[PDB]
Amino acid sequence: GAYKYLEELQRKKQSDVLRFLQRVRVWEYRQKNVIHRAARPTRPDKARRLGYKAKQGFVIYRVRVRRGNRKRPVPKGATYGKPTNQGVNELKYQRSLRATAEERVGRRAANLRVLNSYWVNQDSTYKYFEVILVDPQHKAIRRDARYNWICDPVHKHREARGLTATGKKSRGINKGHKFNNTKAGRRKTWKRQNTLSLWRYRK
Amino acid sequence: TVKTGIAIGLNKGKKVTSMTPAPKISYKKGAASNRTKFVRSLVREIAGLSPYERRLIDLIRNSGEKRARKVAKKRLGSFTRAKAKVEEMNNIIAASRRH
Amino acid sequence: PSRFTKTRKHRGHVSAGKGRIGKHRKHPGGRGMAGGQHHHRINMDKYHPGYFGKVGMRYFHKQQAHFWKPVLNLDKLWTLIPEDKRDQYLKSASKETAPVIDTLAAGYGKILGKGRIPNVPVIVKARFVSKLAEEKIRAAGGVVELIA
Amino acid sequence: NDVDPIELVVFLPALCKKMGVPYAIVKGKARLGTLVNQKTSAVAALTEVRA
Amino acid sequence: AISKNLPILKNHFRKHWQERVKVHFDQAGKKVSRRNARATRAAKIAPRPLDLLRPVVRAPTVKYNRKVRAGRGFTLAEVKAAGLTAAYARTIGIAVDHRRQNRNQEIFDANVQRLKEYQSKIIVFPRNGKAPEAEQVLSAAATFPIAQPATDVEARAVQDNGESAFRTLRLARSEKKFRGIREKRAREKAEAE
RNA sequence: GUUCUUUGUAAAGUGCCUUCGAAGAGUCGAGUUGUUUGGGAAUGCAGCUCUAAGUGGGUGGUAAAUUCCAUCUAAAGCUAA
RNA sequence: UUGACCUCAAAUCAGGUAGGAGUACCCGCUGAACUUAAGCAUAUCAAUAAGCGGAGGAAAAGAAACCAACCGGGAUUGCCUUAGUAACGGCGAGUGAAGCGGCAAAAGCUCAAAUUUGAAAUCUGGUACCUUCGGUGCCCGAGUUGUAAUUUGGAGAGGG
Ligand SMILES: [K+]
Ligand SMILES: [K+]
Ligand SMILES: [Mg+2]
Ligand SMILES: [Mg+2]
Ligand SMILES: [Mg+2]
Ligand SMILES: [Mg+2]
Ligand SMILES: [Mg+2]
Ligand SMILES: [Mg+2]
Ligand SMILES: [Mg+2]
Ligand SMILES: [Mg+2]
Ligand SMILES: [Mg+2]
Ligand SMILES: [Mg+2]
Ligand SMILES: [Mg+2]
Ligand SMILES: [Mg+2]
Ligand SMILES: [Mg+2]
Ligand SMILES: [Mg+2]
Ligand SMILES: [Mg+2]
Ligand SMILES: [Mg+2]
Ligand SMILES: [Mg+2]
Ligand SMILES: [Mg+2]
Ligand SMILES: [Mg+2]
Ligand SMILES: [Mg+2]
Ligand SMILES: [Mg+2]
Ligand SMILES: [Mg+2]
Ligand SMILES: [Mg+2]
Ligand SMILES: [Mg+2]
Repeated sequence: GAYKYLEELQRKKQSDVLRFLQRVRVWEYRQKNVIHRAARPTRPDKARRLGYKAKQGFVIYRVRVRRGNRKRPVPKGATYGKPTNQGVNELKYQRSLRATAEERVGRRAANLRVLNSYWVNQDSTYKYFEVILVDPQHKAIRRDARYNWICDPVHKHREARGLTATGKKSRGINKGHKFNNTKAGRRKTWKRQNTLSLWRYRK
Repeated sequence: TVKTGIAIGLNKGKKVTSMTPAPKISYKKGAASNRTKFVRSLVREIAGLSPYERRLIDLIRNSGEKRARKVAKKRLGSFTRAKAKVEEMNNIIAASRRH
Repeated sequence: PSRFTKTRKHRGHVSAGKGRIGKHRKHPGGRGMAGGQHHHRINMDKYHPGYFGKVGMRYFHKQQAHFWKPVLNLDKLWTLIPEDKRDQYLKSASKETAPVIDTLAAGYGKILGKGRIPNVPVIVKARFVSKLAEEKIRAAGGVVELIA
Repeated sequence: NDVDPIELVVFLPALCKKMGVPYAIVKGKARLGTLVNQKTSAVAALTEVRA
Repeated sequence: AISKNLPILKNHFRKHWQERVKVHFDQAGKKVSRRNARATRAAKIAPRPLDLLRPVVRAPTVKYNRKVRAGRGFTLAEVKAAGLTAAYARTIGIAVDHRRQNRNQEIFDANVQRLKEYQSKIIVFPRNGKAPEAEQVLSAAATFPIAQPATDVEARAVQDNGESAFRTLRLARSEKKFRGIREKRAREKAEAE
C-alpha cells in the first residue's frame, strides 16, 4: 500500500519536498491555536503505526509546546541553598516536550485516553505534536476487543502517569544493565534497596 | 571451533554433541526485502538529496573520499555510518552522468 | 536482658559510670570515621595501616563466578570417595579399577598438593591441578584427567 | 489534485511512470468520490474495461 | 569516633532508615495463606498438578555449568521431536519456551525423553466425555524429578600416557596468550617482498 | 450430571516442494549542556545542534582505528499470580 | 443557479464523559535545608521532607534491541543470596548496584508494515419489534486519506 512509501518519504526530512511541506505546515500550525483538534492525522502511516484506527472514537489533537530548558522558577534566581543547587538556566526538565504535549492535550480532552503521540514539526520556539486519543465511552471502542483495554479505569491519564511510549522512555523503563536504576520503577527500586529486611529469626 | 575439553586455552570448554538449531526469523530483521528496495529506490528518486548529502558529493568530487568521510563522520554519529554514507554517495555519483 | 546490665548497678550513682570531669557528651571526637587523617591518625596507622589511598588497578563489572575455583588439597582427596567404598579402594591398590574422583562434581576447581596420599592409584578429574599435586598423584600411581 | 496531506499521492506520478501505468492528475477527490460512491476518493483506477 | 583496635564498620544507617523497616511478622501467616492458595488452586483447576512440566537444562557460568536444573520451558524443537505442537503442549500442561535454543544433543535428548515420559504418564480427558476421576497428583516436578547426568563410572583403569596435565594447562594458557602475537609475526614474515 | 439445541461439506492443527518473507525516523546514533547513577574518556533522563541504515540496528561496563565473534530485534501495544 | 467536498463553527441539538474527595500502599514531576564530613564549598542528608500531576485493589513491571561468554540461561515481580562486594568518593566523610545460584508465583501474547478487489466482507447512532449487560430488520451516518477477515518474527504469507 501507500504506507510504506509514506514511511520512507517521511524519513527524507531535509529533501526539497519535505522542507517545503515543513515550512507551510509549521506556519499553519503556528497560526492555529496552541492546542487544537486535527481533522485527520497529518501522518496517517505514523498514526497507524502508533495504534490509530480510522473509526469513530479515535481523535487527533495538534499541540504546540515551547522549546528549550526548564528555567528554575525561583524569584530573581535566588536558590537559598548550597552552590551545587544555585543553577537556574541550564536545567533540563527530566520529561519530554512530547510528554508535556500529551499531558496538556489529555487535560483538555479528559473524557478521552491518550493512546500515543508523534512529532509533526518544529521551529526555534515550538515543537509540534499530534496526539492520538481514544474515546473509552464510544461503543465502537467498548466493543472491538482489540481496544477496549483502554476503557479500564487503570488506564486513566496514562500520559499523566508516564505510561505512554514517551513516558516509559523518560521513566527509563527498559531491560538490561543500563537501566538498573530504572527497570521496575526508580523510586520502587530505591525503596527496595533502602529497606531493612528483618526476619523473625534474625539472619 | 570444537571445544578442547579443558578449562583453559583458546577453545576451552566441555565437548558436547552439537545440534545447530534452526535459524530464527529474527537475525533477519534488517534483510533485503525486494519490496522495500523498490520503495527506497523510488523515494530516493522522487525526493532528492539532503543538503549534507550534496555537500558530501561535492567533497567526494573535489577533495577526496577521506575529507568526505571526515565530514560524514561529523554530520552523522559514527565512522561506520560515515563510511556507509560515503559509499552510497559515490554509488550515486557512479550512477550519475559518469556511468 | 536488662536486669543483668551495668545500668541497673549505676542507679543511685550520679554519673552513670561516665565520669564527672569528662561526661558522656554527644560526639566529642566527631561522628563515625571522622578525623582518620587528623586526630585519629595514631589509631588509624596503628591497627589499620594501609587504610588510606589506592593500591592497584580497577576492574569494572567484575563477576566472581568467573574466578570461582575452590581448591582441594591432596591431603584429603579421599573424603570425596564415599566412606564405605574408601576402605575397599584403599585395600587392593590396583592400577586397574582405580577409583575415579570427579572433583568438579564435588565442587572444586583446582587440586592443590599440600598433604600426602597413600600409594593407591586414583583417577583425579579436575579443571586445574597444581604441579606438585599432579606429581604426587602420579607417584601414587594415579593420573590427572583434565575436564571442563 | 487536492489531497490535503499530499504525501499520500506525491509518489504516485513517479510510481506510475516507473511501472509504465498511464496516470492523470485530475481535479477533485470529491469528484472521484462521486465516481466510487464516497465523499472523497483521492484515487480512481481502471484495471479492466469492457470491450 | 575512632577508638581502639576494632574492625572498620560500614553500617549504612545515615538515611531515615527507620521509615523503611520490614519486619516479617507475617512469615507464618503468609505461609498459611500460600498453603491455602495452593489448596484452592488445586481444587479449582482440573485434576492437574498445580505446575507445568519443566525441561532439564544446563546452568550457565562455569561456577554452575557442572550441574543441571529445571528450565523455563521446552524448546520448539524439543516439542516437535516429542511429537506435539506448542499450543497443544501448553494446553496439556507442558511449559514451552520459544527463546531457548538447542545446541546440546544430550540436553535435547533428555528433554525429548521426559516429554515422552510425561505424555505416557498423563491421561488427557476428552473435551465432552466422562473421564472418571483420576486422582489429581499435585507435583509434576515431583513425578518427573530432574536427575543429574552420570558423567563417569566409579572405577576405571589408569591410562597415564605421560602428558603432564599441569604442563598441558600451562601450554594451553601460553598458546592462548601468544596466539595473536604469533599470528602478527607470521603475517609480517609472509611479506615475501 | 440431564435435556432441546449441531454448529458446518464452516473453523483450526499437522507433512513435503517452491517463491517470498513487508517488521515502527527528528527515531536510533553522535556532539554538547545540565541532572542523575555504583556505572568509572561519561548509568539513565532531558534541552539544543547534527542526524542514520537494512547481510541493518542495539548491546557485549576503558576512549579509538581495523578484523571477527556472541546475543538480541528498539524507536507501537495488552496481560493474572 | 443548483448539488457536492474540505476545513471551520453554532445549538438549553441526541447521548455521554472530566473535574472534587480519599491518598496507607502505587506511577511520575518538582525539590530543599537542618545534618555528617569534628571547620567547609564537591560530597552527605537525599535522587529524602515539603510542593504538583495521575491510578487501582493493588499499582507498576512484564513476555528481551535481556542476561551472558556457559556444556549457556530465557517475561515480569518478590524473598534468600550475591554484598557492604565490583564500582563511585575533597578515593575524605561516606556511598554502592548487577549477572549467576535456591525459592515464592508462574502465562501468555497483538498491532503497524500485505490487493477483499469477483464485490467494506467493518462500525456508531436512530427507529420498530424482541427472549433487553443484548438481538434482529430497516434507515441515516462513519469509513477507501482504509473499517473487517488474514500474519506478528517463536514466525508467517502466496502457490502446488
Ligand atoms: K533551597
Ligand atoms: K570523654
Ligand atoms: Mg470522525
Ligand atoms: Mg522551557
Ligand atoms: Mg563511685
Ligand atoms: Mg554529671
Ligand atoms: Mg577537661
Ligand atoms: Mg519493532
Ligand atoms: Mg532534578
Ligand atoms: Mg515493547
Ligand atoms: Mg503496561
Ligand atoms: Mg443536548
Ligand atoms: Mg482528582
Ligand atoms: Mg536529622
Ligand atoms: Mg560539618
Ligand atoms: Mg560539630
Ligand atoms: Mg557550620
Ligand atoms: Mg512528599
Ligand atoms: Mg476505587
Ligand atoms: Mg495481589
Ligand atoms: Mg497493570
Ligand atoms: Mg517478541
Ligand atoms: Mg528472567
Ligand atoms: Mg561475605
Ligand atoms: Mg545515594
Ligand atoms: Mg490462520
